[PDB]
Amino acid sequence: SYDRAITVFSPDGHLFQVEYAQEAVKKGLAAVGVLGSDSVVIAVEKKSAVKLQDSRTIRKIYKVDANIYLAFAGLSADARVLINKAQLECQRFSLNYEDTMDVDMLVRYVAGVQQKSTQSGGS
Amino acid sequence: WSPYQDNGGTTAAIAGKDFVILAGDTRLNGDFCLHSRHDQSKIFQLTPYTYMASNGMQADRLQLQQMLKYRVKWYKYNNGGKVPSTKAIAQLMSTMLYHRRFFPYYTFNMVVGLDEEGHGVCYSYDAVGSTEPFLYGTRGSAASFVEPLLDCLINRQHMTSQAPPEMTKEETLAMLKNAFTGAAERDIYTGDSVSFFIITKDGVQQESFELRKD
Amino acid sequence: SIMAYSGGSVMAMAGKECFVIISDNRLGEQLKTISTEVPKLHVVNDSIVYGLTGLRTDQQTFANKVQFRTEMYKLREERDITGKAFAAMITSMLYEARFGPWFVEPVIGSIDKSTGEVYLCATDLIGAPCEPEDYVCAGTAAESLHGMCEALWRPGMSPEELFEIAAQAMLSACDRDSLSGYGAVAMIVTKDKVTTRLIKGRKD
Amino acid sequence: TTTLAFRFNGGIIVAVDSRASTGQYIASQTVMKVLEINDYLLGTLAGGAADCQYWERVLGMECRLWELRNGSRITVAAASKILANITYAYRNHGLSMGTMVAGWDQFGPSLYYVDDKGSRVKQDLFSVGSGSIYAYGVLDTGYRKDLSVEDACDLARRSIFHATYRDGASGGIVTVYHVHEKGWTKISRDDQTKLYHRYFP
Amino acid sequence: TTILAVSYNGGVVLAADSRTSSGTYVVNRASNKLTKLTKKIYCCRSGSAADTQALAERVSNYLGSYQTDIGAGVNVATAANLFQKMCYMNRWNISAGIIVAGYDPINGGSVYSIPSGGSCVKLDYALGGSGSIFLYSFFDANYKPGMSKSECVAFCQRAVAHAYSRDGSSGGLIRTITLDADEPEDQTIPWNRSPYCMEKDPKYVTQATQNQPFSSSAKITGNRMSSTG
Amino acid sequence: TTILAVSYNGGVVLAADSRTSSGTYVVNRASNKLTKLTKKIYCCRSGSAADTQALAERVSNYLGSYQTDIGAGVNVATAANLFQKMCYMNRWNISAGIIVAGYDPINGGSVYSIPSGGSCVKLDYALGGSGSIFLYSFFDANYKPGMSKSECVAFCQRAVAHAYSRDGSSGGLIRTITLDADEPEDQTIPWNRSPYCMEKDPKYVTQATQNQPFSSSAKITGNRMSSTG
Amino acid sequence: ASGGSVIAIKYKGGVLMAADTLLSYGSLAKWPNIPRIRLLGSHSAVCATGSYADFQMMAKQVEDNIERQKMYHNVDELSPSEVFSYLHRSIYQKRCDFDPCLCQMVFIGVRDGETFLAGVDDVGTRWEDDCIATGYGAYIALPLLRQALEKNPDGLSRGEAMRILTDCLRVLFYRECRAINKFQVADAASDGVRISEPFDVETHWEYEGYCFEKTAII
Amino acid sequence: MAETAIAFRCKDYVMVAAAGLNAFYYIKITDAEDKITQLDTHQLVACTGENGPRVNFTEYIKCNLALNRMRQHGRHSSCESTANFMRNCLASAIRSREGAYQVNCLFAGYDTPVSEDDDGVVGPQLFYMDYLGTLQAVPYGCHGYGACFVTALLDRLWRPDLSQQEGLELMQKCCDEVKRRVIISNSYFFVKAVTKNGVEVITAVH
Amino acid sequence: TTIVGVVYRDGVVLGADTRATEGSIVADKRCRKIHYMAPNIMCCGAGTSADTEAVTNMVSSHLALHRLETGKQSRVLEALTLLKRHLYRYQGHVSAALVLGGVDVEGPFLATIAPHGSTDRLPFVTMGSGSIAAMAQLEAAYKDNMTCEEAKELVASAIRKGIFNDPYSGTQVDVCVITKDKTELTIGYDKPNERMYPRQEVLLPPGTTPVLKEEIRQL
Ligand SMILES: Cc1nc(C)c(C(=O)Nc2ccc(F)c(-c3nc4ncc(-c5ncccc5C)cn4n3)c2)o1
Ligand SMILES: *[B]([O])([O])[C]([C][C]([C])[C])[N]C(=O)[C]([C]C1=[C][C]=[C][C]=[C]1)[N]C(=O)C1=[C]N=[C][C]=N1
Ligand SMILES: *[B]([O])([O])[C]([C][C]([C])[C])[N]C(=O)[C]([C]C1=[C][C]=[C][C]=[C]1)[N]C(=O)C1=[C]N=[C][C]=N1
Ligand SMILES: *[B]([O])([O])[C]([C][C]([C])[C])[N]C(=O)[C]([C]C1=[C][C]=[C][C]=[C]1)[N]C(=O)C1=[C]N=[C][C]=N1
Ligand SMILES: *[B]([O])([O])[C]([C][C]([C])[C])[N]C(=O)[C]([C]C1=[C][C]=[C][C]=[C]1)[N]C(=O)C1=[C]N=[C][C]=N1
Repeated sequence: SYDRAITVFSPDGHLFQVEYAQEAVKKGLAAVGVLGSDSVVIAVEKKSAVKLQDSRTIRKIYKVDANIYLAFAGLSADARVLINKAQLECQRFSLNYEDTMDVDMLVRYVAGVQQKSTQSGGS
Repeated sequence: WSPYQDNGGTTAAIAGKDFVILAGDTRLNGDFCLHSRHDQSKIFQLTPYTYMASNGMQADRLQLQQMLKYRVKWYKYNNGGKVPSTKAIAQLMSTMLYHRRFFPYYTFNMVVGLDEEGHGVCYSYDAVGSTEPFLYGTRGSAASFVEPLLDCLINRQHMTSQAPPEMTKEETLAMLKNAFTGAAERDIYTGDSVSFFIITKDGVQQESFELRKD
Repeated sequence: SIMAYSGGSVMAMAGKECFVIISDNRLGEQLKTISTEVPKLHVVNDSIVYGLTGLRTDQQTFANKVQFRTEMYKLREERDITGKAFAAMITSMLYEARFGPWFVEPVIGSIDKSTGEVYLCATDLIGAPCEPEDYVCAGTAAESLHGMCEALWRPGMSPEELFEIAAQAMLSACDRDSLSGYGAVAMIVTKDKVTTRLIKGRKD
Repeated sequence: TTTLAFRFNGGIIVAVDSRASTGQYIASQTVMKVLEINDYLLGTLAGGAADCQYWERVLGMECRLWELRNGSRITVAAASKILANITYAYRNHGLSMGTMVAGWDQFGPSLYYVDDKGSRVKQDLFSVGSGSIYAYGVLDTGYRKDLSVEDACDLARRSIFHATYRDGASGGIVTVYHVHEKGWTKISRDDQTKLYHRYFP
Repeated sequence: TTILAVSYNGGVVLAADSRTSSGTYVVNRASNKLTKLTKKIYCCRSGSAADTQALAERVSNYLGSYQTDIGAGVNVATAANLFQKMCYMNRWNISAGIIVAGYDPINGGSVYSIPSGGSCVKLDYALGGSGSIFLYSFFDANYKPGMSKSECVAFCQRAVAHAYSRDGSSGGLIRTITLDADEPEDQTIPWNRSPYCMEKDPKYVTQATQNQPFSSSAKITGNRMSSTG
Repeated sequence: TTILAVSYNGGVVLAADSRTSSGTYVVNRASNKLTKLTKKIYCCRSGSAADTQALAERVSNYLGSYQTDIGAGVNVATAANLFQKMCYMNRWNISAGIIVAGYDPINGGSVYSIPSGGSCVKLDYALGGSGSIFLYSFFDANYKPGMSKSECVAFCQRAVAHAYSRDGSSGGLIRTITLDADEPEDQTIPWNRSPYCMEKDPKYVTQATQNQPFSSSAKITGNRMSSTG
Repeated sequence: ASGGSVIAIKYKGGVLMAADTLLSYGSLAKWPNIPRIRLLGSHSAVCATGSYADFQMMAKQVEDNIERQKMYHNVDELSPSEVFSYLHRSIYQKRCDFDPCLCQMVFIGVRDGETFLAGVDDVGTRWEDDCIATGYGAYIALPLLRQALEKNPDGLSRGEAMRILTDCLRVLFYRECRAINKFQVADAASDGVRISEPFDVETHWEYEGYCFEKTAII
Repeated sequence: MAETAIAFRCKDYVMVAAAGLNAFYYIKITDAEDKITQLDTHQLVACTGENGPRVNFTEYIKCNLALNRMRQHGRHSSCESTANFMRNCLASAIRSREGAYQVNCLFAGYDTPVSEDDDGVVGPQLFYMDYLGTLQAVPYGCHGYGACFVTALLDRLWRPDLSQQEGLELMQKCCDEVKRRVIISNSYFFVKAVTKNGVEVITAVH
Repeated sequence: TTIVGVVYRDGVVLGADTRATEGSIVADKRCRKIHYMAPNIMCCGAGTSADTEAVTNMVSSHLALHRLETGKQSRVLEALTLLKRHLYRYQGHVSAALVLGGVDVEGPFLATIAPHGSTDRLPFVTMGSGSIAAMAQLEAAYKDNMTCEEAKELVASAIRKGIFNDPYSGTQVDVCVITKDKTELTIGYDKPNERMYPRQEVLLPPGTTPVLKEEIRQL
């Protein structure tokens, strides 16, 4: 199939397709999360009060696990595909290990998918 | 046509304090005939300190001796010339017998070598790789003759008497000749001549011995 | 198999003017111990002692027909049965039932009271006569006993030192057999006396 | 092979034999029936000798790789689920292994049992092997939850012994472990023939 | 099926019967077991009627694709190594006894017998089929090598006729063809003009005296052909 | 085993090989398959060596007890109904092909072939054994009825020699005997004076060119007999 | 098509190997005029007991291996100990593919003094001796070959090793069913392998206990 | 084998117990069927097996002991003479037309001196048997699926000097183990005992 | 088993081995396989020790019982007829291969009996498992009218082809010469396998095995 190398190195040791992917996030909606003693809050931008959006309220922060939730920033079509990989990984974990997945485990999987798309042909 | 065939013979080893004596008779035989009397393909050298001594089927013996031969060479190339120990080879043996579990070898194996401390330890295997470190071991057709004999004179059990001192290389060798002269009398698939290997830290010396020709 | 259903090994060695015979103490049903204090030996007179192995139903039925025939031999002929006549008698019993065969393997040891010659005999289940001059052995651990007896025997043994070889041969072979063990009962016998010894063994 | 382990107020005690027989011939008498997986888990072996020593070495590799990646210890509920998914995947491949895992995770103890067919059960009291049926009746008579550490070591050493005495496939050297909160310790290691002249002098 | 191929000085003479029979019933009594590979190389064909037909037209397409790319004539040893390659790598799945005989300008007349085992043997004459076991002692006595073309035709027609007289599997017509430097000449003689048959063999005319009349003596006087006498 | 019996004007000529073979090994290479029943009636003997020996000496004791009570000579048809009675009521337990041939003053020379099925057929010539299937096409071509005694002996010796040349079961000596109004004359010719063998057959002298030299052409030039050339 | 028994022996200076020129099919002896002794390269020769189609494809493979290694590169020809080793690893590969080379083989070879004599089975067994026999010559002819190597440990000459093969081929004609009296003998020496013209042995059938009246069952 | 028989002998009594379950491949027909047949006034046998051969073997044994008391003027034979008569019927049936009896049984009895000249056995008798014809005098014998649970229980707790009540609470432990581990529902166990005064049907342990 | 026989100038010579194995292990090393039938008839035997001994003793007592009636020397053809009718009426279930040799008023009689009941009267016969290896020695060195010494050495050199090549045979050569007048039976004629490396003889002192009870019964 098509597997030409896209993410290559610059003559200054930079990855152009990664530095240009970060610019697509810097135009995305701002999302802020802080860490407390007994609670975690995360707040997103929720583009506008369009008045044409559905009266059924549409959540931006997506549910990934029973206790682990996710908020993103960037292309909203790429993030949906990324979360359905992570929502598929939680059901791989509690089918092979009988345990609730830790927070640090799910982030090492999603960061493993982000890095895997930076070292593939055609991707 | 059946792809399995027992080729007789027996191998026995007794390990001492800084040595192992390793023996195996030279006799190849088939369906009802006698193929040869001088097969040296029963005990194989892997490293200068560790041998393998297998018997059963002669065809799958030579294949297992070569796949053991090159996994030692990939060990020696990838570790900067470091020769593998007996414990490393005998766990390599125990895994490869299980990787072919559903079309297995008709071999019965013994990995025989010295420790990192210098003491000799023999291992034994079933057809699928059940390992155990032990001080002796006897495989082959005459195993049920010799393995109870080595229980009675090495362990020193059921005898209300004080323990003898440690066995030398010579008193172990003269003991092990009494088993192969005992297996040549009562086992029809065993015995033309038995070859003794004496594995010491200053190289290996090699002897031969004559059994009954019938 | 039917032959190794009950367990138990009986052997005998020949000495200078004596012989030994020794059985184990186990009765079983293929893995489980039924009894731990059951010998396999039988004594018919002061010269002949024989031991049965194989299926325990046949070990008791055949030994009733032997005692039916040995005591009828003593009523007809006014004399004790001899070793060559007893061994050739129950050789014929295992051959009459050749197609419905008994599952015993009798190990006969005997001696002449006046001459002093030992006579060993171990038939098969179909009655194959075989008299070695050195030793005989049958049972489930029989393949382990041909290694122990042949590497330790010599023709000129005293009765006290022949017992020490037969006892170390039975126990070292029963430590490798999972259908025989639990001690051993031996019987050394000369021209002058019969001595019956019970031997320590592993209770495994 | 006779192998039992039970759960009580104070931890888990594992007790085994040391005998491996190929039908009516005894192959060995010093077989380590307990493969320690790491310094807080245990695993026993029953059935096929190579099928157990392979996949509990595979299980000891997946537990070590857990600690490397996630930085913490593996639980026992995750350790058996590794062994049960391996076992259920090869249920038609003729494997013969029956293994108990025992350990102290952060939720106390747990004592499981895995078949060669993919089962996994959670109790406080097992006895596995061919001579297990002898080890139940002497153990179910004298078991209670609040035993002491010394009496439960005595009940385990005595319940293995009455199975080795009766079964032809069990025997040798009775090995007793104790799984407390800091790990496991080898309590005793003694011959079955020496143990007969203690219990019936 | 009785097939054979015999060499003379010029070329070869192929000979075969004509009968495919499903066990005990004659499905076809005018079969053609002489299969054309190229113009001067044929093969005899015994065994399974489907397994040997699929081999014969798979070899004949490799062999004609070879002849076009070469631009010359095909040797007989070339065609006999395409049956040996296929009858050996299918030897557990097919039932195929093939006799390959032909003519090439280099080696003259060649005969290759390829049995069911898949071996290849170059011969002077070959035999094949279930009816061939009658013809070994017939060729040991009555066959002399070095016959002409007209003598090998009348011999191989007389050879097949002794084979299907005793064999139940074989019968029907006798199809022969000669392959040499001339054009291939074929000939099919029927059953009623066959050179041998046991029904007109004058030593099988007298019936075996089985059905004796009820008589007073042990003197055997022939069968009983009437109810009165 | 190849056995046969051929009738001429005076009496009969019995002919047989000499080899009992346990499957693939020659247990005996000097067997005698020509069994005496009475002075002028013999039987050929194929199949099981024990099952046919027990029949042949059970018939021969009924047949000599009959001859004493009668006080005359035994007919051949009498001896052939004692084999048919025994080979039929034991046909599932024995393996017995018997050819009974003899001489009596009433009927002259008689030949009875009793196969493994247990039937009885009176013939002019009979064939039997595993090597007999080679001799049907040999007797269809080379046999003419009405030969003399000296011609039937040299024919039946030439007949058996073609049979055990191809058959692996048969071989060894050739034992023949003639049964007519004179004394029974027996003759045993060896292998090295046999009238036929394939090793001295001059058309099997040239080896089949299998082991070709490694060459530049397709011209077949015979086997390779040396490492240099 | 199937071959019969093959016998071989070493002498002082080379190796001899004999085999009948017969190719039977069950009991039927189809062709008494085919050669079974194939010679390999310039120093060695092999012959088989068993299926002929398996031998004809195997020896075609190992003859192509000797020449193409020698033709393409500037290397020496393979020794007999190295082409027998390729012959052994090719038969063992076929039984692991569940399609073996169903025949015993006898291999001879002499390369400048070093004589080589070994056999190989369909399974993969290989052995080296001073006397190899396969088929029913391993039962019949091989006991006669073994006593004549131990009645003189210095070695057999060519003249006395040819007497005992003829003594062994004579008993193979007596006691094997699927055999004829037409034998070829290969002779591998320092000059190379040389196959002889087919001969026969002198058989004795004239014992006085073989007569018609003694062996009769009346 | 689905139903267990448990018997142990002591200094002056022999306990027996046999579960009264009768089934049809999974369906409980009964729960109280007596499977301990009273042969003599001091002898009984606890046969296990299916109900076909079990009645027909015990009725042949019981009617022949009674016949041997008719023809011998009411003289009760010993327990070894009854046990050796039993295994003669097992051993002669495995080599017959009709086939082997599929009964596993435990013979129990008490030997009393029948006259002043009798100097035989005084103590209790307990014999293990089999369907083939094995006979073994044993301190305690067990059959069924739950036999191996309770034979190693009696390895732990049986003593030769147990009293009538101490062996009664031992048999209660023997019955509660079979209810605990065996999948086969054995709920009623029919405990009987043989003493110097004859047989007695113990009501307490069930 | 490697039983053989050879007809020489005046009489026959019978040969046998001594090894008897029960299932791949050597039961007896000095078994006797040349049996007694008559003062002029001996009989080698192969197969099962039960079936060989019990077909031989029944016929040899029947030949003795038939000798008191006739008062004459027993034929070897009547020894053969009693053997072949027994082995036929059990249809090969009595697994005994026999070699029968004897001398009568009609000369030496050597013949073999198969376990199915067939008989073959030959100058030299071999039976048993090593019969194939022993026949090849006889086919290479037999000739008519050999002396007593050349036939006794041909027989003994044919047993050793079954000793050193057949695993079911060995340890000795038994040779029995049958003449018209006498009969000579040697057992230790050829012992090619001696005892190499005699036994170390591990000494155990009397009393080192632990004994729990002992009971001595004087006679
Ligand atoms: C929770 C639980 N409750 C029970 C009662 C069990 C249990 O028994 N589980 C189990 C699972 C798999 C096995 F494979 C085994 C097992 N153990 C054995 N020991 C010895 C021999 C043997 N040895 C020598 C010779 C012949 C044989 C047959 C065979 N096996 N098979 C046992 O689990
Ligand atoms: B115990 O008897 O189950 C024991 C446990 C094992 C961990 C040593 N197993 C064995 O002894 C098995 C018995 C067996 C069970 C099922 C199928 C086949 C065999 N024996 C072996 O696996 C064996 C074989 N050869 C050598 C050593 N062990
Ligand atoms: B000849 O009889 O062998 C013939 C050769 C064929 C290649 C033309 N074969 C058949 O007649 C076979 C049957 C057969 C007989 C004997 C040996 C092997 C095969 N005929 C068929 O295969 C057949 C049967 N029914 C329908 C179509 N074809
Ligand atoms: B002849 O080969 O058929 C021959 C005829 C016999 C009556 C003298 N039969 C045998 O050779 C038989 C084997 C056989 C071959 C072919 C078909 C049927 C039978 N020989 C034996 O029965 C035999 C074998 N071993 C020992 C003794 N006898
Ligand atoms: B022959 O191998 O020396 C011998 C024949 C003789 C002892 C009657 N045969 C045996 O050794 C037989 C076994 C056998 C082997 C091969 C073919 C047929 C039979 N042995 C016994 O019958 C035997 C068994 N146990 C004790 C004594 N003899």
